[PDB]
Parts: sequence; structure tokens; C-alpha cells
Amino acid sequence: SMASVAEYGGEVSFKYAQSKGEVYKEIVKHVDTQHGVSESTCAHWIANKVSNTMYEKGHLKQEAIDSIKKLQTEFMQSGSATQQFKLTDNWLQEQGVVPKEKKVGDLSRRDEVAGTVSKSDISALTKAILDTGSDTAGAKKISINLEGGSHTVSALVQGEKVVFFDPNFGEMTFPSHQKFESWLKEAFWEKSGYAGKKEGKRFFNVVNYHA
Amino acid sequence: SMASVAEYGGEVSFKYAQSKGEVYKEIVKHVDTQHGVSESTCAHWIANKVSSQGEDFWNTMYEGGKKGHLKQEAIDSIKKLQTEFMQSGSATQQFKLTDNWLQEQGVVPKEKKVGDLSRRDEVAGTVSKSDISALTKAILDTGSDTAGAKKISINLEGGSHTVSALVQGEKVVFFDPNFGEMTFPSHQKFESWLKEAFWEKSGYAGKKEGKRFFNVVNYHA
Ligand code: NA
Repeated sequence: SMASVAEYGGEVSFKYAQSKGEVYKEIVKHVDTQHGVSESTCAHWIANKVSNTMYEKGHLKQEAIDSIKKLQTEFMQSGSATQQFKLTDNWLQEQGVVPKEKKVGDLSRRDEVAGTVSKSDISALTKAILDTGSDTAGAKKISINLEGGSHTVSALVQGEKVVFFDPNFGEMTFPSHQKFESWLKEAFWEKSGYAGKKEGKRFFNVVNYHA
Repeated sequence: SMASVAEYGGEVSFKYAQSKGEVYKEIVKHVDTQHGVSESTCAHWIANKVSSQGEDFWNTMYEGGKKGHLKQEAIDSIKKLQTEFMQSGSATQQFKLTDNWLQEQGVVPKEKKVGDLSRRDEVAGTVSKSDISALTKAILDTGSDTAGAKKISINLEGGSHTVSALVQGEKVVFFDPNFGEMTFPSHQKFESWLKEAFWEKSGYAGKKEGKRFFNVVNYHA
């Protein structure tokens, strides 16, 4: 967003009539909302299989949809990913689903398998899904992270003058480094959708050209 | 919930009439294409600012009489470069292509020199929800000089997805709320289908290299 540029002592030089940034924020909201529905639906599917169908062509029963919507809302309004996944786990135990435990030395701990996937390797994920440990049978709730996109912005710095250009919003000018730095950190980073919801490092690369 | 399930000896038990997975694949296409447009537009903006003959007005990319739009000539040229960028395949070759275009337009990449040797003045690092201090320094740093132009690549947060499974001996039931329910009569048939068919066709695989987190929670059947 560029609502705050003038508040931080900058000027908007150009504003795109159709903000591809606003489209990106709607995409983030969509993918976030759809995670809630996916998590809630998988929880309901797991509870249904371990206790006999949730299906009505190509739709869930209305009572399943109402219950999925309820859990999804609660899931969404839980803060951290840790609290969200704890809320779904509590719901599953309330429905009589029993989480597996494993021994690590003498101690009982949750039978969760954490790991990594990539474009070219899902071997560890596949083994975690297929493993039933001591038993012949198991239900799994599988959380997977999706690839984020790539974005390019540009800047011209001339002494204390900073021109910042985001093809998703437009062009802004700040008359000092400090005014640009405060605006970028305190206004733009969150409001833009580039910050994300989770903690975690993402790469950046700056290529420098002569002015 | 595709035709690939039966090809790998499985059965579709349920198919969502409205696939949230198909919507997700359209989103991936959009965000990928929009990287092309963002890269090409930033390249043009950099060439315009560095070429500039004093005042901005003399050679703006902005349409004078149409508020909040680029000139049609700038749009056509941006679409040309974006196409070339898109056809490159390999992020290394894509960025090399943009760099060649920038030099063709008279833009001069900065070098770090030690004795007789050069390398590109490019600064990598990391950002997060709560820290962009290293990014901010890389943008503001002009090295030797008081002036410089920057093309800034930022990686975005991917979303999260949940799927589920039930394994009973050799029977694998896999459920993706974005597609539906599939059943495989052996582990082998599930593993081959997941790795060779589903992972790419789902949109979950991605285009770039990069490790992404998964978590499997096990419940008694
Ligand atoms: Na400006």
C-alpha cells in the first residue's frame, strides 16, 4: 500500500490504476482461507475414518459443511501455526481420535515426522505417510508448505534522495535515507503482503547499476 | 482426482465438483507470469532513469493523459522482454537475459574490483516478517559513489496445505480437499503415482529448487 508515503515525508510520483499488488493480497487471502478449509476438512475426514462417509455429486453433506466451517473459523482466529495445529489436535481428541506416541529413549513423545520436500524429492514425506511403525494401520494429517512466488522492485538512490518503484503499486520518492527506511520497515513491509504471516528467512538479491 | 490415478492402478473414490486445486494452479500461473512482468517493468524503469536527459518529463514511461497507466510503447516493449524472460527456464539464465537487455540499453552493472579482476556488485541476504535491515542496507548502499540504481529480487511466503492418508496393510487411502479421495491397493502404486504423477500435476512441486517444511501427525486407525 502507498497510503502512508506522505505521512513518512515521501511523495507518490506514479500510482498504477490497477494494482497487481492488491490482486496479490487477494491471492494471499484466498490461499490462507483455503488452508483453513483444507485443515478443517482433513480433521473431519480423519475422525470419520477412525470410528461411514462425509459425501452427499461431488459435494460433502450439509451437516459436515457446517461443522467444517465452525472448525475452520476457530482455526483461522487461532494466532500462531503452533496454536492452530494445537486447536485441530484438541478437536480430533474431542471426536475420539487418539494420537500415536513413540519411545525416544525411555520417554513417550508424539509420533510426528517433520521433514523437507522439494520440486525433485518427496522421499522422506512418502516414507512418513506409508510408515505405520509398530502397527499395520495408521491415519495421517499431512501439513505441506507450498512454493511462494518471486517479485522484483527497483530503486534509484542519488545522495539522500531515494526513488522506490514497485510495479505492483507505482513510484515513490523520499528526500532522505531515514524517511525511506522507516516507511519501508514500519508501513510498506506488512501492508504490501511481502512480509508473510510466519517467521522464517527468504532470500533477496540486489543487483547494483551505475546511475 | 485425475485420470493418472487409474493409470497407476488406483481408484478415485470422490472427486470435488469445484476443484480448489485447479484454482490454485491458475494462481501459480498468475504469480509466475507476474514475476515476468515485474522483472521486465523494473528493467525498463532502470533503463529509463539511467538514460534520462535531466527532467523526468523528457522520457517518462507514464501516459500523460491516462492517469495510472504506462505508455502503449512501454507496455509493448515490457511484454517483449517478459516473453523472452519466460522462455529462458533456469532463474540463472532468466536474470542473465535481463542483464543482457539492460547493457543493450546502455545500463552499466557495478563491479567489485580486486587487482586486475572483477565480479558483479550483487548483494544477497535474507528477509523475514520482522527483519528487513540487511535488505534496506543493500538498497541504500552506493559503495564508492553517492548514486546507484538497483534491481531487487524478493522471494514471497508460500501458503500451507493439508492432506490426509489412511494406511491399512498394503491399502493406501489418500485425501486432498483440493481434489478428492483416491485409493491404492499397494504402497508401490501409491508411491509411484505420488512421485511421478501427483507431485508435478498438483502444483505443489513448484518451479524453483528449495526445501519446504512438511509435518506428518500419526493417529491410531
Ligand atoms: Na520519483
